[PDB]
Amino acid sequence: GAAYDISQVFPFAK
Amino acid sequence: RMSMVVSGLTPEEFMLVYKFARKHHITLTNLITEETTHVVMKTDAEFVCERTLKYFLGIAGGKWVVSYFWVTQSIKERKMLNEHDFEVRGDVVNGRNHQGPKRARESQDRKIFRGLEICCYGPFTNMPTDQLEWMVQLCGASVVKELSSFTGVHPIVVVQPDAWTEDNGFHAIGQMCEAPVVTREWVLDSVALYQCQELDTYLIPQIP
Repeated sequence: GAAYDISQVFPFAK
Repeated sequence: RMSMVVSGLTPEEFMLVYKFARKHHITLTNLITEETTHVVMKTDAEFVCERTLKYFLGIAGGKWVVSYFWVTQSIKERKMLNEHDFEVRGDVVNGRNHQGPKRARESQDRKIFRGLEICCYGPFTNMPTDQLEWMVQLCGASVVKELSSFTGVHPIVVVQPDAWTEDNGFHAIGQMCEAPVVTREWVLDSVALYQCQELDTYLIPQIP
């Protein structure tokens, strides 16, 4: 719904 | 004693878990501790999640890394179901079928960084350094806080190259010591699969 902060994801990277 | 932590959830999804934990008298917390037993991950139908800090620590801690479907299907079945058949099967980056979480709780006698001294060097972005150091500690490594402070046991330098503003700088660690310099992903992949990955793919070339 409203403004909620979100935990980091750790995607593909070098 | 069951202590639980949630990851990847919408607020309404968190509210489900809070209600579920209240019914069964299970401790649910906002922050992951050593006392924590269960990390509840949002996954798809294949039980595959995304890599979060809570996910990494859940493996490194040897905790029950469990899909959120274990909550929802236990709500539907009215009884609290078995964790075994709801354990996460892998992650979006490293593999949909590596049983990372299972192999970590299975092997605590053998831990993946058994005889390594790890020093984090330079700038780091999204993951708190003190957390990544703990994760490394959780897989049975030794944490060194200064490049000089290394000690018949192996040293490794861990760096995040895309955090550096003068990009010529992370090839200069070979000047200060003769230990290998890997990217931060060496840690992250190695924890995810729960197998110490060979440094060759992660090795940053150092200046002579």
